[PDB]
Amino acid sequence: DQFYIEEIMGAKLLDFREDIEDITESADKQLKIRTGLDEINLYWNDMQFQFGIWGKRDVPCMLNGLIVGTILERLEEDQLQLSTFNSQRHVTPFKAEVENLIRTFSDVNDTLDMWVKVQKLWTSLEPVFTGGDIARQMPLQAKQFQGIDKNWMKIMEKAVETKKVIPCCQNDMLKDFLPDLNRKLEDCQKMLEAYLEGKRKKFPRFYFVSNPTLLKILSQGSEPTSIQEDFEKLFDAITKV
Repeated sequence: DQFYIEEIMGAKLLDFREDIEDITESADKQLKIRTGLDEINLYWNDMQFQFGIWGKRDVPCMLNGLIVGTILERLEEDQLQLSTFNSQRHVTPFKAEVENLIRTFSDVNDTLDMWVKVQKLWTSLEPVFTGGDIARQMPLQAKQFQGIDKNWMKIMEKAVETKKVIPCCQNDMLKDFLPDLNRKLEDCQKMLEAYLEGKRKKFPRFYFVSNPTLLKILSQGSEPTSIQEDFEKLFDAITKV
């Protein structure tokens, strides 16, 4: 990075324009691609973090991302762009950076997915054990659900502490818990069928509805919102009210 115009002509410009040229159009396209990585990094480190909370009705708050469609889709063409660059010949430098970047992106996805799925399971089972009688009548898994409530609240508070979902996913302890919690919640549903049959009896049309969607229907948590997307498969022709 240290000489004078004399020295660059010292190497013959026309004779070595082959080499200098390969580097020149290379370098201009490298400016293009380095921009393509810079600005995407600037945006992707500074992402939106807006989340929708179920409610504050206890000490903790439980939340979901209602923008996650944008996350997923823009992620998809992100990795498309990154592979598109890497496959091309003139992409020498980025390998050290880009792979790490892609790795994080790839990894964060499946962690998020597992997490949100477990949330849905929990988001079905909360109103079940609010009622007194059913909680009394089967104490064992009710206390098992007290345990999962403790662990789940701990996960939520760790996420609250982080303030950013990417370090939140980077935690390693989380990954062990999530699928075991999933399996246990399947066991809890396999306890709850015995009440589902009676609840189905109390109103006819639920016979033409499956189990987990019936749980979702029964965990309204709201007058308008929860059932507004399900009128179709419970009556003939009505869709909005």
